[PDB]
Amino acid sequence: HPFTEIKSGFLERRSKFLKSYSKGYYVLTPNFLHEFKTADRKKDLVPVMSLALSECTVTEHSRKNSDAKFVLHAKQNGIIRRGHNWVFKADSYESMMSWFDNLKILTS
Amino acid sequence: PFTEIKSGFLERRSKFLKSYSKGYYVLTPNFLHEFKTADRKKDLVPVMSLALSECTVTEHSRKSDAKFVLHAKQNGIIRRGHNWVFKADSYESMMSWFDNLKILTS
Amino acid sequence: FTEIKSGFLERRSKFLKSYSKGYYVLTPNFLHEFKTADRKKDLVPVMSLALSECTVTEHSRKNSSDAKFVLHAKQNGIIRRGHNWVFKADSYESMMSWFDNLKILTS
Amino acid sequence: HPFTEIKSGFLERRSKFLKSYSKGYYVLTPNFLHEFKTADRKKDLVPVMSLALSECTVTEHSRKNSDAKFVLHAKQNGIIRRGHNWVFKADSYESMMSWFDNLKILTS
Ligand SMILES: O=P(O)(O)O[C@H]1[C@H](O)[C@@H](O)[C@H](O)[C@H](O)[C@@H]1O
Ligand SMILES: O=P(O)(O)O[C@H]1[C@H](O)[C@@H](O)[C@H](O)[C@H](O)[C@@H]1O
Ligand SMILES: O=P(O)(O)O[C@H]1[C@H](O)[C@@H](O)[C@H](O)[C@H](O)[C@@H]1O
Repeated sequence: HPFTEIKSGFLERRSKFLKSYSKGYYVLTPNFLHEFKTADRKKDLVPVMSLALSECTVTEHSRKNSDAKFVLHAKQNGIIRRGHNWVFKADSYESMMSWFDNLKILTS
Repeated sequence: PFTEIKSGFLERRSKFLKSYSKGYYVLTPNFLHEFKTADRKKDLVPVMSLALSECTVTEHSRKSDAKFVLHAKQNGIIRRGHNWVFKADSYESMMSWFDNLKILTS
Repeated sequence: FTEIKSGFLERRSKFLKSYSKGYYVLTPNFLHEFKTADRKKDLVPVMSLALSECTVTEHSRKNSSDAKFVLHAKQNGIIRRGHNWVFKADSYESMMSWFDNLKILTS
Repeated sequence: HPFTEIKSGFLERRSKFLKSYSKGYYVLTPNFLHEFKTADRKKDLVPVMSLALSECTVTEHSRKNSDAKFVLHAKQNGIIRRGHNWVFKADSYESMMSWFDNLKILTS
């Protein structure tokens, strides 16, 4: 089961409506940030959602001392309404910055 | 910064309805994605994404002579063991889809 | 081919005070130079400049050549640490496309 | 120092002329298989060579039970002469197959 993954791992996404974080298993490719319900990379291969990097940017992130959050901004209507913003939370500042920087270089 | 192998329109047959429906498909190293349209800037959410690691391509038309079969090895979008039939515009176009899919799903 | 931008740029030599032209391909990781734009037959970069080791500092203001920008080396690679290479595009508008992408990539 | 890495790790490349293996640190992106002298991802960033995937294929590999080798074939003149073949050796069959399958899906 090869896969052109640039980064993978669990992230929590804040829901503005549910007022809580939903954890998923995320996989970054050159085209999409995909969410899967689980990390079973051999069997769980229908994405919950696929966010097109061509129309997303990463804007802000936590300053080191949770300090492990970043914002993904939508430039066009898709999974996210144009102009709207999703907040992600990683395990640590360092992990967050790995996600942030990898996303940044694919969304310039 | 895209990474796509092939893109274009395909018709997918319904086994039960015995009819074809058309979509815009994008083949990447990981998925066969279907979109409603070819507008990569405004049509951003795949109708479905078929994981290649769970599929094989089995047969195709000989020189419509533009069909090929995608077989599901595991449950996903397609039930395990089932088969979806796609139709391109020409034999030559179909063979481009097939030859890439064959390598990707080996 | 996963690329952000491609096109011809002229690179100035500090000491020779002249420009030389190449075909550049900007990816998330590198600014690559090739001799030509033939991506099927010209396969080996003349040089590959790692973006994580660079920053872009200044660029020309619009004339209203206004098409230059500066790439600064933060570490020793193709360019010695602390040194600067100057590139020239065909227009201010083209230059700003290069600069704006580079600014984001090298932040 | 973010980087669009699909896979990275040490490989040994056989030299037909030196009659020996040369070890390098390899990084696979969607565009190239790069070799670096070392794994210092923060400082060693001039590739020793960059092999364009658009004109390479992977042809054969070892059968399990060294059984950790694969062949990279050149379709065009570049680092390798058109029609010529380079042999790589990984640490294990499993590692080799990870390299082989990741290369295969980027070179169809
Ligand atoms: O959206 P909810 O209600 O889940 O709020 C939380 C946050 O979004 C965090 O920044 C934060 O670190 C918190 O733990 C806080 O609970
Ligand atoms: O071409 P050289 O001389 O480098 O020979 C080697 C091999 O090609 C390997 O299969 C093998 O596992 C060996 O290590 C052997 O040295
Ligand atoms: O430039 P060097 O030789 O240091 O190569 C490294 C990389 O540039 C990384 O993407 C990567 O994740 C590596 O760790 C790899 O060592």
